[PDB]
Order: sequence, then structure tokens, then C-alpha cells
Amino acid sequence: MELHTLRYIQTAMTDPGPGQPWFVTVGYVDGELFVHYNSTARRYVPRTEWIAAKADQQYWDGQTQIGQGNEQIDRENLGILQRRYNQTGGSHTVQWMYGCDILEGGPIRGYYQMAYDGRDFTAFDKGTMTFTAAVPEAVPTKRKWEEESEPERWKNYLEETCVEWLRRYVEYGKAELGRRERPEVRVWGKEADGILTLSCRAHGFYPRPIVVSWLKDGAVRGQDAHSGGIVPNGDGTYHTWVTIDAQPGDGDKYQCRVEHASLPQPGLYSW
Amino acid sequence: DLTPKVQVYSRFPASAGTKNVLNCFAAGFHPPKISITLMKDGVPMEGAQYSDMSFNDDWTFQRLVHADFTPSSGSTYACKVEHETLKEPQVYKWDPEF
Amino acid sequence: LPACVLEV
Repeated sequence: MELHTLRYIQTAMTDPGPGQPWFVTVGYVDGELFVHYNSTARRYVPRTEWIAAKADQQYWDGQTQIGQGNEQIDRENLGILQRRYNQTGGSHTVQWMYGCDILEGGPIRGYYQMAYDGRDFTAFDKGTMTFTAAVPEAVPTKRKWEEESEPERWKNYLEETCVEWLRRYVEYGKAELGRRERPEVRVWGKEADGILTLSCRAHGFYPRPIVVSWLKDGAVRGQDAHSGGIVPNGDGTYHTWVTIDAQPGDGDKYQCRVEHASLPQPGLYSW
Repeated sequence: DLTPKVQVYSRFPASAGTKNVLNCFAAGFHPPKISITLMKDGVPMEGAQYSDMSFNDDWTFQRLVHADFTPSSGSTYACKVEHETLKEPQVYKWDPEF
Repeated sequence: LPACVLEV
């Protein structure tokens, strides 16, 4: 089944750090970064080759207008929220995430959520056409938005607009999104204090999902198994590492197994 | 507020004399202001690139810093991380695995 | 295409 996602996330900070823009928006198609805006450049730029190639100038112009408008709004939001919370300066952040998921072309979800200082603030519930106030300070926002018919507006963005563009993007980048990049795998060992820690590292795979298991003479022994999760490289591919603690001299006993879309049969690796 | 969880790794399985990319990834932290510095033998590496601010499903921020480099067996590589949640800079060592 | 968020 063909599953695709479109996701925008937006960050407005009072304290982004030296040299850093205080406002940033980025968009993802199937988890892959493809557009970017920040308050420094003040325009939307492509982050994949396929969006840069298939989109025209009017697309970027119009999107840049959206980005600038969002910046001005969140500039104001930061001020409104700090006063509502009785906070003067220091460090505060607004976060937005919203988007849609399609399966076989049909929408299966649409979300629009906000957080303040790292905590849920509001979430759109599309089913009941209501906004949820997660904290007392969000109650006037809920009341304001539902008063101005924001539910209908976000219902049509999420069910029509978001979905339409997602279907467009997936066709633009069909070859790229469906690409396969095979990991290079290395098993390494380090003994310290009567404990041999065996490491298995998968380098540069795409797509993101992967299963890396430690097999102890054939059986999926995930007891000592510590996974570092899946982490990104700078080049659009991913990385993961999984360790297992063993007894000294028990190294040729363990096998690393890597299951990934680029590998027709699972890879087996050892020290 | 949430402390950064940090991993250091290279793009390719590293080899002597072979061009590569050194990565330092920090995730799971609040507030988003953070300092991430790649170090070679206790000296900042030139040419570091920084990912644009972004965050996960659970609102926690993450950032990747990466730089082209050719790993020397004679050298030590690390990622130095500073964040409000930590009293002192935290240093994460790269294992070359060669 | 992104949307416009709204003032809180």
C-alpha cells in the first residue's frame, strides 16, 4: 500500500542562539526535507532537486509570501503568549506542526497542533470541528478560533489543499522518494573491565526504516541490545548503531543482522 | 527543560587516508538554543555545517552538525555540546573503528 | 504548500 506524508513544522524563538534565525519553517515529504524558510533569508528555498526542478517561479514567490506572513504572525504570538503567562523576557518558544497523510491516494489523517515552551497548547480535532485547549492559558485561543470559523478553514486546508499538493509532490519526486541506498555495515568490538562491547553500525541507508539485530548463535538475543535509534547523515541518508555486551572471548559467537529495503536478503555481519 | 542526547559517527565506515564526514547529532532537548562543536585534538574543526532548527513528534528539538574530514589514526575527534540543562560542556568521543 | 497559522 502506498503511504505518503506532508508535514510542516514551524519554530519561533525568543532565544535561538548567536547567529541563529529566531523564526524557521521547514516542510517534509515522506520524512524528507524539501522546503525551507527562515527570518534571515526571508524566502522559501528548495531543499531537494526534484522540487527545484518541477516548480516554477510563481510557486516560490507565493510560498515566500506565506512564509513572511507566518513570520509576522508568530512574532505577535510570542508577545501575546508571554503577556498571557505573565512572563517578561528569558527564553520562550512557539512550535507549530500540521500536515496530512495519504494512503492509496486517500487522506487518512490531518493534524494542526501548537505547543508553547515545549508543552501541548492547542490541537485541532477535525472530527468534532473543535479546537482542544491543553492548558488553561489556551482556553481564550480555543474560543477565539472557533468564533472566527477556523475549524472550517483548517478542515478544508487539511482535507483538500494539503492533500492535493501532497499528491503533486509525490509525483514530482517519485523516482527520488522511491530510491534505495544500501548501507555499509561494520561490526566493531571494545573490551573494558571484563566486558566486551560489540557494536554494529549501518552507514548510509535509505529509506529510513531499518532493523538491526544481534543474533547469539542464531537466536535473536536482544537482551543487552542497546540501539541508538535512527539518526541522519548530511546527505539525505541515515545511520544506526546497536551494541550488545558480551563476555571476553565470546566475539565469534555473535552475529549482526541487517534488514533493509535495499537488501533482498538480510545482511549478516560479524567481528 | 530537557537534556540533549548526543551521538557521534561518520558518514562512511572510516578508513585511513579516506575522505569522510564527521557527524554530531543532538536530540530530545528543550530549549532549542544549543552549542555543538566538532573538535580535532582539542581544536575546532573548520567547515562545520549546521542543520536548520527542527523538532520531533514529541516537540523535542534536534540538530545535526557535520564537517568533511579525513580521519587520521594519529588524532582524536569529539563533539563538544553546551546547553542550559548542563552545568558544564559535555564532550562526546568519536570511535574511528579502525 | 504551507498554510497560514493564526494569532493566538
